[PDB]
Amino acid sequence: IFDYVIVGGGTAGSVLANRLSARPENRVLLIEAGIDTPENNIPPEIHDGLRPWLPRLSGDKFFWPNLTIHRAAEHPGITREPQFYEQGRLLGGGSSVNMVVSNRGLPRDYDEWQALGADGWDWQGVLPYFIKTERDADYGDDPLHGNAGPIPIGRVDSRHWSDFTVAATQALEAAGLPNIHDQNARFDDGYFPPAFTLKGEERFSAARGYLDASVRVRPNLSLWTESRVLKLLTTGNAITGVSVLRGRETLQVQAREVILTAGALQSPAILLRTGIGPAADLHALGIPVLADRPGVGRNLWEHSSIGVVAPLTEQARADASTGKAGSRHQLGIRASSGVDPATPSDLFLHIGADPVSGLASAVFWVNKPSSTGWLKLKDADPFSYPDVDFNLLSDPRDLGRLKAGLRLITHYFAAPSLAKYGLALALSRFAAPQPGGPLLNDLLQDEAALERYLRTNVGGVWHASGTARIGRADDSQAVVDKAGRVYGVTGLRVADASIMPTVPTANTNLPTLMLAEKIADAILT
Ligand SMILES: Cc1cc2nc3c(=O)[nH]c(=O)nc-3n(C[C@H](O)[C@H](O)[C@H](O)COP(=O)(O)OP(=O)(O)OC[C@H]3O[C@@H](n4cnc5c(N)ncnc54)[C@H](O)[C@@H]3O)c2cc1C
Repeated sequence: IFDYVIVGGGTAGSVLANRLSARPENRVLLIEAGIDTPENNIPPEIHDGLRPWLPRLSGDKFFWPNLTIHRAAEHPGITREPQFYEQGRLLGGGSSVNMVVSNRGLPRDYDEWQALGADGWDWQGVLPYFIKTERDADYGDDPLHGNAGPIPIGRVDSRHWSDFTVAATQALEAAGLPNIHDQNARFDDGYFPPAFTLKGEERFSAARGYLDASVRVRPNLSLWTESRVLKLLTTGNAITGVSVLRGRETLQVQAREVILTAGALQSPAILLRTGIGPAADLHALGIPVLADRPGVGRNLWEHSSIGVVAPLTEQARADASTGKAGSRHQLGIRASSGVDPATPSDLFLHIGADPVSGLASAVFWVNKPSSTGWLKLKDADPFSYPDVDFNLLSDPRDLGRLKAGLRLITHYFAAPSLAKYGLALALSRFAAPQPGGPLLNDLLQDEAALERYLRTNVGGVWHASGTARIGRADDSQAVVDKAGRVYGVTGLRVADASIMPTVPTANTNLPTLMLAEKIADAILT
């Protein structure tokens, strides 16, 4: 019998499989529905870390195919369609397909988690784990940093910036923003070279970091790839194993404990199908209720995104071409919208220039939002995706933050060092920026039209989280405890980005690494 079966070999599942199997007495099985990414055969599209958007132009090869979601909250006089939502389907999960940025968020984010009932998940309690996971090439020996972890983090040298990037920075300086240098150990508004994870020009996923050749040869670790868990197996209120599809064949496998690291949209769907969720919803689908847990699939967080682009004039294109650090991430900006004094640093913006598409861009998202959505089952079938409604801009403060970020962009590009380029900025969808949205100067004059545009075209940033949240032991809406144990049943944990009580002011991969490090420690202790 396996001591632990870990469902989903993504960012969190890779950490857990590594940490739990470091103890030889623990017989660990890691099960991953997608392909392996062993060192001698990382797909080229995955391996190219300088072009980390490439997986998304390779169709659906590396994702859960035809996984669609509803995005913006339903709203009169706006029609919404299902949208494809990339989620990694291969060893490494999101770390194998993502944009390679590695950032922590802010102390306030984690202190809030503890305030919301996740004891020991305050900044003091998560920082050790952010240290453990990393080797920071720039600041590794400094306080608040690690120099020995499996995941490298570094930044481009400021002095390698293109002349266009420098112009952007002079605009931000005219706004009183500093260069903060290290977004992972300095927490006020400003701009910085983004911290990212690469091994030279190669992507370095959690599978390369935690499931390396030596870990893989541990006799107590088993790795099943191209193997899909369909159901959790139960004995009374105890989870006691899994059913696994391998090609055409189904296998039943016993487990002393199952740990779900199947991703924020899929871990809660598995809970629902097991009978762990809102009792009336489960009754409705004829699923016997093991535990009436109304929070399962609720509390769905994301970061709400939009873009602004402009054709590069000659001077912008020339200036954009002088960077000495290639197509690495150059510039990030942490800013405050002013919409709610409770949420400083609630916007993340990037300003940059791409000779290839011919576009300058200012893309941004609400990094500390107010809106949450939910997911529920469509039916009881193991092959169904859940019905997902991110419900973006349900809370009007998030609309307000989008408008503010657009006004900020206006302000920055009116500064002389950006104004000299004579760019004509226009709105765009965030995910694949392109022509077709209205001029920024024009839309801002039309508040009705501006709101309609945003409700129509608001995007996410693939930061789905919170659908199986940590919460207090008496909290009817909480799903797991401080060590990931699912309330109402035994033998079952969740240990992925599902468990976040709120999304941090951060891209979610590094917070995911951290929380999986922390949960592994709790298990082991
Ligand atoms: C396109 C994209 C770009 C992003 N950009 C960044 C970025 O630049 N920086 C950043 O910090 N974050 C960003 N993120 C987010 C980040 O990568 C994820 O938040 C993180 O990977 C979540 O980790 P996880 O372990 O919760 O889920 P995942 O890494 O998604 O892992 C879940 C794993 O479970 C497997 N699985 C699911 N169901 C089953 C089943 N039934 N049986 C077996 N296996 C199963 C999946 O195939 C997958 O490998 C990005 C995400 C995407 C998709």
